[PDB]
Amino acid sequence: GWGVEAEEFEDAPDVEPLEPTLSNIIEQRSLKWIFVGGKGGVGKTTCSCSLAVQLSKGRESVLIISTDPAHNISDAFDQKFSKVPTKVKGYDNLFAMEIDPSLGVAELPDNMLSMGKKMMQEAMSAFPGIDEAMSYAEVMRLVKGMNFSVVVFDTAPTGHTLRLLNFPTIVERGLGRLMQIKNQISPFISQMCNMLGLGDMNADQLASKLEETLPVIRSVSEQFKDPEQTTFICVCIAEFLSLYETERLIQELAKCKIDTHNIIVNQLVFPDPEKPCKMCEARHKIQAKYLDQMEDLYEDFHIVKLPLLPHEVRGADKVNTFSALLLEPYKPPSA
Amino acid sequence: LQKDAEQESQMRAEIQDMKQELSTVNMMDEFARYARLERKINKMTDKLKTHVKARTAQLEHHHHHH
Repeated sequence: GWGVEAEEFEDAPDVEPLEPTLSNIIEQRSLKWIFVGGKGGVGKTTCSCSLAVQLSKGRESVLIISTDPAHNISDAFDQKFSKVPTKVKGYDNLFAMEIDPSLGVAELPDNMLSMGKKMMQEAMSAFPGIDEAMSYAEVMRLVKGMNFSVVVFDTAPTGHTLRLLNFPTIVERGLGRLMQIKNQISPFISQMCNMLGLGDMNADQLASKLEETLPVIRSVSEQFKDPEQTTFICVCIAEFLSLYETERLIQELAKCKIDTHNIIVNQLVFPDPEKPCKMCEARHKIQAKYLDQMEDLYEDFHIVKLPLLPHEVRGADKVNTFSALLLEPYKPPSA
Repeated sequence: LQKDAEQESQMRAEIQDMKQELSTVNMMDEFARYARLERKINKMTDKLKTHVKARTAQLEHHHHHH
């Protein structure tokens, strides 16, 4: 208000293209939610795993949540995983898990109360948007009560990741439907129990289930909009369709006020004078065209480049290799 | 003869000029120009839509009085 514009004093520094690394992620000690999305398959999964490995060195404990329907995370680490997080081989801090596409909340984490729960879940089925958000909320409540220093999401290349990023909004809007479903199931539960089973205790259950999870949901909502605590990382390849979907994703992230400032372009081919390949030269021509378009348009991002690894490279070693190329830019193959 | 009308007319005219320019851009060859222009269009459209919804709320306040 009273301060000088501060641009009078020393003119303006010149635009420096940001460093093609993810070190800005590491130095952000405040980050507790890191999403890794975009349209990618094995590359996106391996990138998220390499990010976790590098994060574990400077952090206290790191988690890996994979909502990708394909179980490529278990493949890459050379170790299988499941909903219960297990320690990764050779690392004390790393922990990882694999959530189902249905989020594994089909069974929530007497028999009359079980029937009432089954009635609730079945009625919620008729609203897949709200039910999906509730399953997101149960998962986030478990991971928050787990109390880890930072979590990395290997998200799905579909729009369900966008739903996950707006799950508190979906829950807040779906409160009316939830109360309606509760208001239609509770009297049947109470009537059935009293009239035929004497006990009325089952009616009191599920009352305080929504009285303490909601503050957690509101805190997560306030936490996602914070750039210091939440950031999105986009994975793509240097082709037109990938660039188009990337721009669409960034635009929808801006709409949701979810921050993103790191892009990963993988499967990049670099022609080598040794072992020539003409189709690699043509693919490089196309990649060069759209990577120039990216470096022009995305000057406000850290554009980390990753080369197409030879097909033989697999498992923890390609993870180890990527774990370095995300902090040191790859060197050209010109001997 | 009100500012909220003049503002909408100017915003709609500028959005239309931007859309006319975007029809010239090739999305594949000059993607950065296409994207930056589409971002400006979407921002100005969201601003116009918020202004229109505010005036619609004023109309509902008068037409269907509280």
